[PDB]
Amino acid sequence: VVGGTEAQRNSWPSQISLQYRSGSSWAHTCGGTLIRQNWVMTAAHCVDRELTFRVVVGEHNLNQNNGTEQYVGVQKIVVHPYWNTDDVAAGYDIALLRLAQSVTLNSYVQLGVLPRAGTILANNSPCYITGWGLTRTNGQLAQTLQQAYLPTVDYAICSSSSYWGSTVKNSMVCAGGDGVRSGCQGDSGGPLHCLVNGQYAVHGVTSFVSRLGCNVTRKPTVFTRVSAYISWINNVIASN
Ligand code: NA
Repeated sequence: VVGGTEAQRNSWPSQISLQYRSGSSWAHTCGGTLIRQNWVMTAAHCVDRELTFRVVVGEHNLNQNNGTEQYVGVQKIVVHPYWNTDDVAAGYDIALLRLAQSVTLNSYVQLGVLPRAGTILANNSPCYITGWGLTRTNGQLAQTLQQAYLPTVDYAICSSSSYWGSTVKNSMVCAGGDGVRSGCQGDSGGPLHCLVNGQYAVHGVTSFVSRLGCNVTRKPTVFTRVSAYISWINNVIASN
């Protein structure tokens, strides 16, 4: 997250860190959202590589013991069947991870609530992106979980020529684009939390930013629109 602030450690208890085994250690690669005690929602592109993955819930500082973490292996990966790694702009950038164990819920570990199917945010709706991704274009991962306020940019604007044009689809949500605050590498897969009727819900799964940089004016961060995938999510969970 470029232009973020440190999150309070109990603000975003559905946020997870998706990590891969790297030699004798683990490395953060993506975010995700805990949606059941044994299921995480992330981006498909985050699990393209043939790596050994784990999820960390209750994480705040990637580099220090928080005293709240639970570490769990990923047992099964279900990528959306229409995902094409050659074509992030086509959409379908969503995957579900079944965890090897069910995590225990507490103030640091909670299920993300998802929007009702079909919900579309009004332009300029209030949302926060969260994650441990790069804090500058071509920078380094955050240590501590970051948040940035990224109001939505509706489809009509986002898909206009000076924004993303044809690359953004109605199955996506755009947010930000002010040139200061954005998602960045390492935030992919994590949530966009939007305040609706008094309650934050996870409306987006971070999918992509510009190839020209993270915080680029009129290139808002692009998210998979969770409300387009409710039936898919429920079908996967019911059949696994
Ligand atoms: Na930690």
